[PDB]
Amino acid sequence: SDIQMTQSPSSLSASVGDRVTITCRASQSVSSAVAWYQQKPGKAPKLLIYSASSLYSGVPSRFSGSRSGTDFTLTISSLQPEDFATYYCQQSYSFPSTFGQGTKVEIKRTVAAPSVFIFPPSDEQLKSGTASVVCLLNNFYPREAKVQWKVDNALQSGNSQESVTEQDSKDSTYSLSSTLTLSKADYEKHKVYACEVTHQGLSSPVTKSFNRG
Amino acid sequence: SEVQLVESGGGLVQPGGSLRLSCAASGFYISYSSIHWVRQAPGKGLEWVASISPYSGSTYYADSVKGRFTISADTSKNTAYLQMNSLRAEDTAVYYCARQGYRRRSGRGFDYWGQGTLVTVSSASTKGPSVFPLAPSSKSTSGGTAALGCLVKDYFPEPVTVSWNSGALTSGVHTFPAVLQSSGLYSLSSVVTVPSSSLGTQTYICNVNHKPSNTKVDKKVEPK
RNA sequence: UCCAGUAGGAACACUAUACUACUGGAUAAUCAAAGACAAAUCUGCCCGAAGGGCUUGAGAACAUCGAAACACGAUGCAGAGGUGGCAGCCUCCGGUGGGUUAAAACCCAACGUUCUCAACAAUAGUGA
Ligand SMILES: [Cl-]
Ligand SMILES: [Mg+2]
Ligand SMILES: [Mg+2]
Ligand SMILES: [Mg+2]
Ligand SMILES: [Mg+2]
Ligand SMILES: [Mg+2]
Ligand SMILES: [Mg+2]
Ligand SMILES: [Mg+2]
Ligand SMILES: [Mg+2]
Ligand SMILES: [Mg+2]
Ligand SMILES: [Mg+2]
Ligand SMILES: [Mg+2]
Ligand SMILES: [Mg+2]
Ligand SMILES: [Mg+2]
Ligand SMILES: [Mg+2]
Ligand SMILES: [Mg+2]
Ligand SMILES: [Mg+2]
Ligand SMILES: [Mg+2]
Repeated sequence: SDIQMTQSPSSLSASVGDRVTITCRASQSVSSAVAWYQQKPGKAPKLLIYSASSLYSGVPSRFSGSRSGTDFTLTISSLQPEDFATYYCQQSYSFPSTFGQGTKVEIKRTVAAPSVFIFPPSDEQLKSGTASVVCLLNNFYPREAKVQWKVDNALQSGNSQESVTEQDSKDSTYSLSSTLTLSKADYEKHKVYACEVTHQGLSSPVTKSFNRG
Repeated sequence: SEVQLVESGGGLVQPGGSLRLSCAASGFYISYSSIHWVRQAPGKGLEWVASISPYSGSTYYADSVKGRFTISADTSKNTAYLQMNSLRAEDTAVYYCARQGYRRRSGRGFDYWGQGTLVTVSSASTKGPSVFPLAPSSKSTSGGTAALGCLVKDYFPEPVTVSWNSGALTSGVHTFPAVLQSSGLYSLSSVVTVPSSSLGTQTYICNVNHKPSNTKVDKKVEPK
């Protein structure tokens, strides 16, 4: 029915100077009705390429687009500091229109394992009625990481969320927080709380944990 | 240049409720372009939602929004509107209007975009945040360094600002993006790392602002 | 209407004449620009008694353009050879993107109106 645009990769890290390539595959012929856009956190997207390979006026010539069949790729001869951003392919051959998932171009840097800290719920928050357990992965790279919660060695599931910082303008690292949420009842029952971190930086999963009281 | 798009009409609305965005267009005759609305949910990709065609005034919508929304344009006012009915939290997002370039100049590319309006679709009420300390235990410590910070839970709407010691402490401070809980309210925590030695001598206090509720808290984080 | 340059001139080729198109001009019709059927006769299946369209004209789709994805209007101006049809492959031409650059010289890539109908495919000369 509706045409699909499969962009890839979802993320991608490069250094200044690098020649970067983003690809987007249409689920069926789109002729050349494809455009590319740049977007930066909390700001309107900007047109780069139109009609598949035409460079939009005003845009730097290092940017380009090409079409092989139903595959469309956007290139950057020589990555510049302003280019770290996210990019989207879009098809306008048929309605409804569709954008690719997006490709985040990030800054490359040497691997860094996360430090791992764990915070138990405060007595205050306990008096309140709910309990939050916080697990902090700090200053690490690359981004792909994996936090699992286990209480009394049971694998927690769908009862915790996490959030991630932007690359640090300082050391280009990420910091990530995972929060586990229990009812004061659930919490008061079990004794040992732990998160297991799996990161490329660690030669084996790290387990940071504590016991109520 | 002189071409410009400025949307408005976004705000807070209960689910099932209704809201109408407008896109005031200056710098060109709206009636010779094709206008589109495109939305971006918090931490998601761009999603094309609807469009209007010059001359014919044909209309086009996306499956996910077909039937509940209607796009249109007032030549007189050189403006485009999006009527949004039967809103659902699912619909929360930033809404941009964008115009299609001239065939000759930019093919079918969207050459000009609005700054975007924010449409928040919640049935929760404005609440100041609770602020709990994340005490620097022996299980939040590595090397000569120990992490600490305060949890900012259950508040609405965004945003919330956080600082440490009035703002004299900024080195190694990470404040995480808010996270929409299933309770319906928000949550986030700010953390910082510091020399283990200083823990006994130095004070740490996280200043928490929340304009939407004229709330202002300052919890002192401290080893339990 | 005419002149010139060029490309065509349409059942196998070639030339001349008619006739066609683009470009510039006006009987002193300039100087120009432009100029794709070069090479090669490929692969698989199906059909005919015999396979070979740089021709027009009309209807559909589709495309380009008109501030224009549909609707409305105008235009079909670039695709070519490999002999009918379908599919594939090689080459040429074209603009486009990339590479290498003094340079589209050369390299890479995808991409380029089809179908249906009717009429016309000449007169002549020379030849497979
Ligand atoms: Cl286009
Ligand atoms: Mg339970
Ligand atoms: Mg003549
Ligand atoms: Mg001839
Ligand atoms: Mg003339
Ligand atoms: Mg030949
Ligand atoms: Mg036979
Ligand atoms: Mg022939
Ligand atoms: Mg059409
Ligand atoms: Mg007009
Ligand atoms: Mg051919
Ligand atoms: Mg043939
Ligand atoms: Mg054959
Ligand atoms: Mg064929
Ligand atoms: Mg070529
Ligand atoms: Mg080039
Ligand atoms: Mg071809
Ligand atoms: Mg054509």
